[PDB]
Amino acid sequence: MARKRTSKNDPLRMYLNYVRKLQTMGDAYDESAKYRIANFENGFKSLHMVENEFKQYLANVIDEAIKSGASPQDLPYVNEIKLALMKIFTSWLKYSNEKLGANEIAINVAGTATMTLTENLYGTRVSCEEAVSLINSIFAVWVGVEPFEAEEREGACLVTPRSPLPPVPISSPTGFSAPIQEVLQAKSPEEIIG
Amino acid sequence: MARKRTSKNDPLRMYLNYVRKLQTMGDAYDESAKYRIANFENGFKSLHMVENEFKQYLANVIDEAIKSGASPQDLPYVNEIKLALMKIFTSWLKYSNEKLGANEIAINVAGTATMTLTENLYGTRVSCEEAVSLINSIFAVWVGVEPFEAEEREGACLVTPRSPLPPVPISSPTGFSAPIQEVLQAKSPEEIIG
Amino acid sequence: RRTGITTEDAITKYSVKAKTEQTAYKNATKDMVVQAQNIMNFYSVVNQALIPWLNAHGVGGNLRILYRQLANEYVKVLNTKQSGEVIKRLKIALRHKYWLRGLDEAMLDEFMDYIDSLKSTTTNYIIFNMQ
Amino acid sequence: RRTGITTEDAITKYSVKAKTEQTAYKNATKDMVVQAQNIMNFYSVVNQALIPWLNAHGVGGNLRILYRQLANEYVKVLNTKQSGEVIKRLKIALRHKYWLRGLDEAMLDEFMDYIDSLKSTTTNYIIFNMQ
Amino acid sequence: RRTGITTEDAITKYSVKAKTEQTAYKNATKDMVVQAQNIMNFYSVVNQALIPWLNAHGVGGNLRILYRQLANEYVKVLNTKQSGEVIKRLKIALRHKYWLRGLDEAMLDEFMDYIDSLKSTTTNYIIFNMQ
Repeated sequence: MARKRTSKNDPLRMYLNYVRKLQTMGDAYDESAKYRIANFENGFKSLHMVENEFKQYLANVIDEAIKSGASPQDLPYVNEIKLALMKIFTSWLKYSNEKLGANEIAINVAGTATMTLTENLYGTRVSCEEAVSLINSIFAVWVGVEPFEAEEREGACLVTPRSPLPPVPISSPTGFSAPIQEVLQAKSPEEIIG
Repeated sequence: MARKRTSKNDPLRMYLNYVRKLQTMGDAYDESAKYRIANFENGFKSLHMVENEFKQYLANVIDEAIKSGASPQDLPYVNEIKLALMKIFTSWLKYSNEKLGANEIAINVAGTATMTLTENLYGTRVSCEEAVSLINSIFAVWVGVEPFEAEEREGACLVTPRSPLPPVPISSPTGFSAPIQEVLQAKSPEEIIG
Repeated sequence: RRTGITTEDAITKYSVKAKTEQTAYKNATKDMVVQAQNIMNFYSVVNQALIPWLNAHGVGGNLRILYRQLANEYVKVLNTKQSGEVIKRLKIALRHKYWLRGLDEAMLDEFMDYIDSLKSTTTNYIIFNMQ
Repeated sequence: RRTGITTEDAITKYSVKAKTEQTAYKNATKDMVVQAQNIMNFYSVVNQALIPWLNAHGVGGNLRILYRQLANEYVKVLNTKQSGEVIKRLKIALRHKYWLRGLDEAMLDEFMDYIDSLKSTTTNYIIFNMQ
Repeated sequence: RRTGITTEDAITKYSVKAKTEQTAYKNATKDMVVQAQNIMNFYSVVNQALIPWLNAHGVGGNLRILYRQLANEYVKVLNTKQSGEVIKRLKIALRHKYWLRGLDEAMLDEFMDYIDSLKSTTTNYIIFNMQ
């Protein structure tokens, strides 16, 4: 980037600077490819690992609830309610992916929990208290905290934290991963680097 | 991919973005071929194995029912009723092919059972209770569960689960299968890899 | 043609047809240009009937898709040319199926009474015209 | 399409599509020129309603952004075509969320009573015109 | 976008964007020609109000700049569109800040009473004109 001098609130300057720099964006993207690809290479693994860990630990908690004698019509969690719980855990991935403190992660994930459990559990058979008990069970499996206390005090559901929350136990590495054919066909280590 | 920012429900933008990207789809398909072929190579085997296993176990259950003294006019199961039962088992292949939990597989297969046994057994001599007993017998052969309870409570047939359902006992491998001529004509293992 | 075919024959077909199937997709782009506005007709006639219902009956943001799953499957059954004598059965089938995926029946009775204003969508957009 | 896909397949897609995605961005510039004035419409209709409120109710310099976070999320919920029956719930949801990030409720009750003059922004700016 | 990014990624961006950022500055010259007269408007409306005050109240040569630091920061706060309800707080903030840098308060009370005749400066000088 921004002009970094003053706000100068004026929409026509915004659109005109955008139209001016459209003749340079189309080449800066082509230049940006060369580090774009490697940063996605070592950034997508965190998403895919946290989504598989959510699937696995949700399956374990639901099966331990079924072994207590409940019916599989009592607890659906099929397509969109799992998508809600993946929304809160992926926002936990984001605020852990920055170098934030514990309670700042806790209250940002509590805000995302408020928005998500407000939106998509009206009209679908699942009260908010059961969903928040499920979220506390999943965090008891991951890091063993159970941080969130909830209420249905108004027409929406509201989530507030009780204790600070640790970041995700997954490190995003700064690697430069090379293929096995490049390892085998090379003649020297410096040919792999250089 | 989608714009991933907002919905912005407007059909003319949909058709116009499609017309804009038709001049790139025709090359992205040609580029996609190189991994398309190998992923189909190791993905079609699961379909063909589950369809042969359905044919075999249906033949075994029907022959054990004939050995109890029934007539081959009592139980047709010729062309389209087998196609119905293959619909429910192929949807079981899909929801097992994702890393879903047990009861989520159970209720999605129960929903596909509801749709399929609603559609194509009105007007064809086979009541829904006999078909659901046959499905429970086939799952007793495969994994030994018998999960589905049914009813003809309304004009359609309705299937609901009683117990969680395990995924399919078939693993889809991430291979890179090479021909035997490439094995024999090569001079080194790295010539097969590289 | 038969049915019973080995695993190798289907893979042999799909692997050897790569050149012809991609040079057929290159012409299917030309065909898709005029036929692609069935997307526009479909989302026009679905949003024009569902945005006021979902928007004024109180359902949230992310459950609107599950309601779209129900309405879109009903519109598919419609525009495969299937009128009311099958619809009076597939409505209660879809009601039980999307009740089983966690919806509430106090929404479902009103929604199944609502979906009779959705109709068929797809038309043809290429005329022959020998001249 | 499925959901469950390995880590290698997505990386293989994103790595091999580089040439086609950049030569599609080169045409998306041409498309962005006429569509980019939704930025102008958005900041016009947001500043025209928030600059007097923030400016005369006494809030500082650097907290104006946190108030913009609230107002901008509300305008997103609006111009995804969602009327009052969801808004009467998302207002108290956003009130609790931005109370939780350290605001004061004596500002929030008046601000939530204020944001009903913000409406939808985005329109379409490309007509077909077969002639 | 996130925030938390390594030291190497930012340096990698700034080093590899050199060609595009200089060929964008070459067009920003053309844009700067018509927009650069905000400098003229700014120093006109600041000197026309400060040259008689500084010149007739008795302040020296080289302290005029420190008074310009105060007045220029006030004009920045103005032309970021911020009216009196924030100004009634930032005036005493700036009074304490430039008292802390060694000025005299017998000048500062009269000068803070004086700076209400400074107003916003920057305008836009490029019209669209589709014809």
